Amino acid sequence: SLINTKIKPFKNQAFKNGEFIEVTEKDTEGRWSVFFFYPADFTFVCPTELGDVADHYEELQKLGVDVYSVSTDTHFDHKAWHSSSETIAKIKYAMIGDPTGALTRNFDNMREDEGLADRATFVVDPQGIIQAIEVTAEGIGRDASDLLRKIKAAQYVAAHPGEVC
Amino acid sequence: SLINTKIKPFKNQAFKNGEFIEVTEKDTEGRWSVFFFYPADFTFVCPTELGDVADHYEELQKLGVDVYSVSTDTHFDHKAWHSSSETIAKIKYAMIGDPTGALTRNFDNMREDEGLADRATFVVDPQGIIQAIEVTAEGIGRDASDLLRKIKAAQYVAAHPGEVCPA
Amino acid sequence: SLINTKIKPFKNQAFKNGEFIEVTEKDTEGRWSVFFFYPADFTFVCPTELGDVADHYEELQKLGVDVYSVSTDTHFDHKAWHSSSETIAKIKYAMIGDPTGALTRNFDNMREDEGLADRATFVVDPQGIIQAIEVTAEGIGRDASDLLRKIKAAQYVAAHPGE
Amino acid sequence: SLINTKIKPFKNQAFKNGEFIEVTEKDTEGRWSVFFFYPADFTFVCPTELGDVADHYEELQKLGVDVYSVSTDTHFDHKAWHSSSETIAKIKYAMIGDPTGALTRNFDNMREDEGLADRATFVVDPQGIIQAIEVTAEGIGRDASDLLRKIKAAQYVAAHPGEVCP
Amino acid sequence: SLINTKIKPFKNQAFKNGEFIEVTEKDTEGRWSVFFFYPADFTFVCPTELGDVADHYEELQKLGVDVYSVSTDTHFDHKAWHSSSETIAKIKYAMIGDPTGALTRNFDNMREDEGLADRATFVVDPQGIIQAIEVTAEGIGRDASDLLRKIKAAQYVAAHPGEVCPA
Amino acid sequence: SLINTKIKPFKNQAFKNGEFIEVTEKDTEGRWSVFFFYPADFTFVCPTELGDVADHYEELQKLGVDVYSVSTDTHFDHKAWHSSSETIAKIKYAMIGDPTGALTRNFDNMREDEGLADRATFVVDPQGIIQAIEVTAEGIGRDASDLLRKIKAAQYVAAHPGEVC
Amino acid sequence: SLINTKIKPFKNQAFKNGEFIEVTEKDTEGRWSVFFFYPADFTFVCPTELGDVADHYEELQKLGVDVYSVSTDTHFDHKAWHSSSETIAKIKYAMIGDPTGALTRNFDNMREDEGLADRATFVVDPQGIIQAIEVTAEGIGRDASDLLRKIKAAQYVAAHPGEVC
Amino acid sequence: SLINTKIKPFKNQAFKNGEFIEVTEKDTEGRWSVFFFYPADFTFVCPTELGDVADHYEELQKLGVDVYSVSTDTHFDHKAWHSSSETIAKIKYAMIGDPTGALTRNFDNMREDEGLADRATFVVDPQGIIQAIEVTAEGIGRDASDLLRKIKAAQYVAAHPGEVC
Amino acid sequence: SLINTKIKPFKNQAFKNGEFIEVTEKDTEGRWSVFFFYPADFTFVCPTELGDVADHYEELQKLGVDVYSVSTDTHFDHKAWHSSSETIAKIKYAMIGDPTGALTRNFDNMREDEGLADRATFVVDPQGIIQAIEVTAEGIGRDASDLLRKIKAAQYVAAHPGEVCP
Amino acid sequence: SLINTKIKPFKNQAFKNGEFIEVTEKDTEGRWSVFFFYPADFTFVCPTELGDVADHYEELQKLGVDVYSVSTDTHFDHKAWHSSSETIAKIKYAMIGDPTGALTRNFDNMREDEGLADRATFVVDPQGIIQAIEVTAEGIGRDASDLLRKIKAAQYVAAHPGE
Repeated sequence: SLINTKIKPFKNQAFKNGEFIEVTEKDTEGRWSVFFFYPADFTFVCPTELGDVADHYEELQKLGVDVYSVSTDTHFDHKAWHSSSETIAKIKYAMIGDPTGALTRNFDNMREDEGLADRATFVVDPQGIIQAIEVTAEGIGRDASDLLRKIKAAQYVAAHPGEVC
Repeated sequence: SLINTKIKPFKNQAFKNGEFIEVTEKDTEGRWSVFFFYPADFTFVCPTELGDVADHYEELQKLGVDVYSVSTDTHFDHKAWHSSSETIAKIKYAMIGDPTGALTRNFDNMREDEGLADRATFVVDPQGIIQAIEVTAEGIGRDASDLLRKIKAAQYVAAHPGEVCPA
Repeated sequence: SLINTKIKPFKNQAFKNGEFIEVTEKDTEGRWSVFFFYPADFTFVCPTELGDVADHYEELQKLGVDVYSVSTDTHFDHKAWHSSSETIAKIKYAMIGDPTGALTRNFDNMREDEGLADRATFVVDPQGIIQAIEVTAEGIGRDASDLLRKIKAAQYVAAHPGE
Repeated sequence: SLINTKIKPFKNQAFKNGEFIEVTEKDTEGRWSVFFFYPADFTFVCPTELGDVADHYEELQKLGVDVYSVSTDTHFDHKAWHSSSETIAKIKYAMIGDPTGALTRNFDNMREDEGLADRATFVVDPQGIIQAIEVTAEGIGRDASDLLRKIKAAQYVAAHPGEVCP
Repeated sequence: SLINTKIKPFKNQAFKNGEFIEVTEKDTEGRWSVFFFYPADFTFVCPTELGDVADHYEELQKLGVDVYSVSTDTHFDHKAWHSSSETIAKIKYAMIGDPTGALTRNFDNMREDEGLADRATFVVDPQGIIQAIEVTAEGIGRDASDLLRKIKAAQYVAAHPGEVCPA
Repeated sequence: SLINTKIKPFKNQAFKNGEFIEVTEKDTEGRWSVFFFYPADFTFVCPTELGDVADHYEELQKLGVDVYSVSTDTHFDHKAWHSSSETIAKIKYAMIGDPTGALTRNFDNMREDEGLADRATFVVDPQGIIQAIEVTAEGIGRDASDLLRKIKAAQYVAAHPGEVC
Repeated sequence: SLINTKIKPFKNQAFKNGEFIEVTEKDTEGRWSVFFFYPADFTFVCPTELGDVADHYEELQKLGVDVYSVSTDTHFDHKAWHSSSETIAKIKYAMIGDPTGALTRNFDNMREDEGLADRATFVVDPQGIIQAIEVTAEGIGRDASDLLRKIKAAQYVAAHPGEVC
Repeated sequence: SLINTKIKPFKNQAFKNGEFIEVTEKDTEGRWSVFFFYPADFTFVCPTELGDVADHYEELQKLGVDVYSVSTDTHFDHKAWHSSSETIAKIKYAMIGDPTGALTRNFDNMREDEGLADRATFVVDPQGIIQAIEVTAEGIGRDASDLLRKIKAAQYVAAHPGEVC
Repeated sequence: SLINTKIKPFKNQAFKNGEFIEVTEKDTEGRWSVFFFYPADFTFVCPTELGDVADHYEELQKLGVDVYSVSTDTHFDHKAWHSSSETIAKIKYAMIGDPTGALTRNFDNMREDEGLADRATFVVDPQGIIQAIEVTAEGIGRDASDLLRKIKAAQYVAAHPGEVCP
Repeated sequence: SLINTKIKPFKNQAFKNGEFIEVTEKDTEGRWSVFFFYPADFTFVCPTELGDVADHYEELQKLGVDVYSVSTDTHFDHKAWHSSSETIAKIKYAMIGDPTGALTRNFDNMREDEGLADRATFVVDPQGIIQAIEVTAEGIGRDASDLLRKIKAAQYVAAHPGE
């Protein structure tokens, strides 16, 4: 598994609050990060998962947790989806475009016969170590609350090593 | 990741309710399965992840879901752990022993430098397809409630394809 | 080089006049085909290259020529772009999505460090033979009228060998 | 593709306005270049494609654009063809001979079964980068006027980068 | 075989008299060692091979010989076994846990299709040299007396080279 | 290890009671066998180990156990050692000559830098499976009695599978 | 050396006084053939090597010998040269064009650096065997006469096998 | 073709009228050299190819040209033949023996099947460049005269670089 | 070694009593053979080694033993040497020429730096098996009489297998 | 082939006139050496080849020539054979044991399917160059007198180059 391994370098374009920015692993150093992968923009299914996370963004930003959603679509596709869907409109975190598939492959999360990323979520600590991984098939939603619980538990463990039980 | 792939064949010994049985993939066919991996028997750590799943074992069974916990310890170690801890005593589902690590590796869940499996839960459908994967570092904890919600969502989706919110 | 070579097999989803369909090389057998690749949907560059081919579409259908535009975006992105841009809404031909990049790599037309296809147009005959190729860097536009000319000429040649 | 790649070093003999010269990639550096390949000298083929580029040469020169025609024939063959054909005689640009096939292969444009180059045109910028490619089958025809439009467009873009759509 | 080669470096956790310690090759330097490998803790089999060695542990210690039993179970499993069986309770020497199987493999003693070590005893001298090797199938049994005789012969031979019967 | 593995084919010349015979794995099928390796004939150390075994030969033959001693010396060397040493003279079992080293390598028992076999003893059952292995450095003798005990225990286990304890 | 080996198959377009034809190894089968290679058409070098062969063409055709000139130029280039040079217009044999260079390479006669064949002459018997080779650097000429003497003697040995001395 | 390439280094024993010498590429440096190859000594074939070269030897030595005959026989074989054949005794140039076949192979002139060189003649300028090659099958002869004409013309181009037409 | 190995197929031209013949491994089958290699024909070297084998040829023939001398020289060179030397002229056995070096290499006896075979003698039995080998440096000398003793011994052993020591 | 090649380095134990010694190539440097290989100790074949070399031993020592017999048996087997056979007891030169077969393989003289060396003799000069080789199948004996002759001749040649 990738559990307990260090994320790999990357450099991608992203759409964040009306602006196009460049994101690299440098931007994640010293921070808690959530890499939220999904297959494709503009599909016919409502983006509730991406919306759930947007609903907890403020609380996540309070926890010092940056959020990066990722699909193999471009940041141009992301900008357009943001201004055409009420749910995606709520998104304030960075929406990374990964058309080369490199970020997705770094996380071993590519459906090679589709060129689309699987529904996986990765929690990465300040040293770049993956502490939690969640992957689900279509239809099985990822609960943003449970994600919050894990990130809080992970942050605790980092501050209280040796959770005596 | 292994999401959406078919589980690989396996043959392991296990301890289930005072008995030693053999478990293979044939045992999972036609059924929903949860494979619950943990690092080591007799560990000072809160056997909290194993007990909570034992608690919801009633519901799971109502839903036609079989449960298998797995560690690189042997079934003999499982039997002994079962009759030495009250928390582990509640377990009525099979406790698989994976000393060769083949089951753990089939699910790409081995901590190679420790010879112990990582804390991971897998949901497998009746056709052997992995529908949900969860892996966490020590101390983070897997919520058996969120698991139940996922299983029911997986079952719902298998019965009613295409009934998700329209954009 | 690809000139005078046969196109490779492919299977991709596309958006065509309101519907999602599957397109494969078998759909080109016995027909004249134009594969029009471009970089990305929704960019700030003038959608003029795609819209102009659309203007000449009815005429191309009259000559028995099918048109397929291709980008590494999905057919979902294409549908969205088609209903949000007026120039793209004019498109009645198939907009192929190539997220795996296989169709693009078949025509050796991928910018590997971007994951986007280069601006290239290919003219393919009924036997699957590429008779014309045009590739341009960004900012240099492809002329639909010149494409039309080359297509009519390709057809003449086919019907009147040597001259 | 070769699109957006830098041309490769080369050294060939060429016929240009009565004299024999030697062309290398050094001559193209810092200039806009058009490499116009064709199959063979002395062919029934309506030399209309080469003669038409000649018709735009004066304007091309005025824009800083050199032109080189290339065939796998020798520069000797080019001299001869240039004196026996009225269309070819209108040519004032260099006529490169590529009998080793090297130049043609650098541009991946050899018909390996015939030993002749395919009908292709390449626009190369001052830094050696290919900005436009065009290849056509026998009898289809390249439009010198469209070539001109492409060149102006490329020159325009080199000067005004990131020209968004108004 | 490994006869006459130097043991390889290793780092394992162990259980020794109610404590968890770390054992490495540095621990064996300058000492005589017996590495006693067995297949699995909590096994119904006569813990007879492990108890007899515990009995002669007194003499061995008189001779400056350290003892280490090893199985692919963890130290946690060893602790539990130690406080659940009277026979295993007699053990006062280190019980090494080898879940990664690296120690077992260093001594080329792994049953690969079981993930369990074979019944093997190794005698290692102060310089790390393997002087005696014994491996037996299940049911055959290793005699701790013959072991003692070998160790004393190995010690005698190290102190008095060349004093063997003349032909 | 070689424990629980099947012996490999071999074909060697041997010296047995005044005669030269050929031994192959065929001769071991259906029988219990002991392969007793030693480094070299005619050395200056008394062959007590080979003699101990000769002392128990009769009892071993009663148990249906064939004995084959082995060194990389020839059967010619063996014949000569037999008629020149009182201890080796007592030997009635076959003394295999292995100058090619093939039998010794089959049992992974060659000291490659010496061309001599190590002091190893292998107990093989009727199906050709190795059930016991004993290897010792020079000076540490192999006790023929303990060998008898193991062979008897191994023969028991074969007749009473599942030694309930 | 290719001396005494059999020519390799080939198919080339050629110009034979007025029209375009295709020459193959078949055209040579059961016939004496002379392959005359030269570097390039329309060259400032006096075609004395090509025209001098033409002169002996009548005598050659009588002996049952065909002539093929060969250069890496095309047959189109050949027709043009045959109409702009008196020396060349004298040619009645086939002028083979070899732009792929396969014919030249079949005879290992290519100046890989220039993509032009060297000045070489070959004599091939009816069975396709090369009986005489001649190569010269630009300047040293190839004797028309000598070529004839060679062919004559070559043909003698043809009917009268080795005439010992 | 080896035409226009530089000869390769070589060291061979040779017989030059009466004595044994060693020839090297050095002996050729700054000198016009002619390498005359033939299949074998003491052959039933009339040495008209070797003796006829001898005749023009005086004229050749005048032009500053050396002659080396070459066969895969040894120099010992050469001395013997030079004393049992009038035609051969006429030879005053060096008769190189090439039993290893390196000299012949340097000139790609070996009949690998017979281990004998082919009937070939080479002209090498002072800079070591081969200017003329000639190979013939047994029967077709090599013209002494022609060889001379070649050398003469070859030397003209030497001082008077390319004399355009 | 080559000792106890079967000779390899071969085909060479040889000079034998005035005529040119062709020898192949077929001729050695069912016979006892001696392959006597030497460096070169016409050498100052005292032809004493070859002449001495000649001296025993009559007896060798009487025992069913053919002899073949081999050098990398041609069979032509052998004819000549045979007529100009009184020692060589005493030879009635085949003189094989091995200019390709093949035969010599089959017996792994080529001095690769000289293109000449080393001074070696091989005794080959009716089944093609090499029973005796002898190689010596220049100037050491092979004894034809010892060769004879070896051959008789080999013939004796082929007839009386396993001749223990009385 | 090995003729005119230099012997390879080796290190082996031997029995020599009552003692066990170590022999290496360094012991041959600057001396004339005879390596006499044979199959096996204690066989039923007549020990005549070894005993005859022994008869010529004093003379060989007089010429500055060392003799080493070699078999794949150990030096222990050699000692035993030397004290049990009268023909072998005559041996005063070194009897090398080659159980690893390395010395034998150096001289490419091993019968791989038997693990015994072939009957071969090599004459080595002070510079380690093999000047003479003789190999024979079983039953065909090697003559010590002829060996002596070749050795004296090898020496002449060394002292009088060309003649």
